[PDB]
Formats: sequence, structure tokens, C-alpha cells
Amino acid sequence: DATFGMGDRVRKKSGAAWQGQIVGWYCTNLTPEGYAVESEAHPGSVQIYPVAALERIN
Amino acid sequence: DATFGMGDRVRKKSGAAWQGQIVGWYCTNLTPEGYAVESEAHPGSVQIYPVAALERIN
Amino acid sequence: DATFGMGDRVRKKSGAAWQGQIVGWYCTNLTPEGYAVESEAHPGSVQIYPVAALERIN
Amino acid sequence: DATFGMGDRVRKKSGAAWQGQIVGWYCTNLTPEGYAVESEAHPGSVQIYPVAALERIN
Repeated sequence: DATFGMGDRVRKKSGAAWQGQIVGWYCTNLTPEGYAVESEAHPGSVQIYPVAALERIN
Repeated sequence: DATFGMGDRVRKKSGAAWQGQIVGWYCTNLTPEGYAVESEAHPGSVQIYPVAALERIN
Repeated sequence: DATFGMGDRVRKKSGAAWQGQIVGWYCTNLTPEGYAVESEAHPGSVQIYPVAALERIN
Repeated sequence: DATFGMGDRVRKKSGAAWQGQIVGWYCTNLTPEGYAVESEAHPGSVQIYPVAALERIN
């Protein structure tokens, strides 16, 4: 089912950079599999992205 | 356990406004219970907030 | 020079929806002409987008 | 007038962390003096904050 799990280390594949740990998930019609990622550089800051935008590292 | 569930209609209590449906969740040390909310006015747009920032309506 | 000015009413062209007034601007190498847009539905909430993502309405 | 200028290195004072360069500005009734900050750790990623949330470093 889910591509990533809580605590996986991921980064953005392209475009704006982001890297850190999976800390949650979301699901919309536009993004049926999305993840919340907490920056490893900026503790407490979280961004949300579609699964296609992310890759696991490690 | 969780204050809200998927599909609950919520709004921001104060400050910047946001209103729509719960579409996910996240957990960080700064925000141990956070929610993703898809705007009911702006389909596909999602913002994330701590539970203390949100209230259920309906 | 700038495509939009302060107070222009704009919306996202595609994808996640957003609509409201231009309230600022930003410039990065990835987004050399970006705008801050305050939602007309959700006062106080602001999102930032590249100019190519937005169109003026109205 | 403005507290910061383009290219100033700033960080969040408290709460969620963010650090990098001023790349824009915004103005709303809730945030009459706001700044866009591009992360120095995550090139291309930009977050917006009220001036009270930021301090100049460096």
C-alpha cells in the first residue's frame, strides 16, 4: 500500500529542495498519496508533497 | 486518542483563516498532534496545523 | 517588468486552487518572478506561487 | 521603514526553525510586514513569516 512509512528519510526529487523524515500523510483527490516531511535542517518545519515528488534515501 | 478524524469539517480558531476537511495527520516534537486540512473554498490546497489551532464545525 | 501589481485579483491556473489578491512578491533562482496571494475566502492566509502558475481575473 | 532587505540572512526566532536569505516581502492586515525567506539548506524552498518571527544573523 503506502510507499513510505513514518521515519523514512526522504528528499524532493526535483525543483525546490527538501529533505528529512516522514512525519505524516494526507490524501486528496489531487494528491491521493501525500506525505508530510519534517526538515532535518530546520527542526519543526514541515512541508507536504505528493509521493511522486519524493524519493527515499539512506 | 485523535481529536479529529478524516473528513471532519474544521476551521482555524484564530489568526489566519482556513476551513475545510481533515485529509491527513502529522506528528513532530513541536506538533505532536497535527492535521492536514483541505480548503473547502480552494479544492486541492492543503495546509497543516496543530490540533490546538483547529476546531470542528458542523 | 512585473506581470502583476499589489491588489490584483488572481487565481491559480491549474492544480491546487487559490484565489485572492496579490499582497507581495519574491524572487529566487527557481522562481525569478513569484507572488504572494492572500486568499479572498480565508483572510490572512497567504500562499506563494510562480507567475506562470497565476492568472489575473476581474 | 523595512526591517530587512533583500539578501539579508535571517532565522526564525522560535518554534519551527528556518534560516536563509530574504527573497521577498508581503503585507496583509494580519501581517503588515512579512518576509519571504529562501532556505539556505533547501535551495528553492521558500517560507513566509511576519517580521516579529525573524531575526537577522551574520
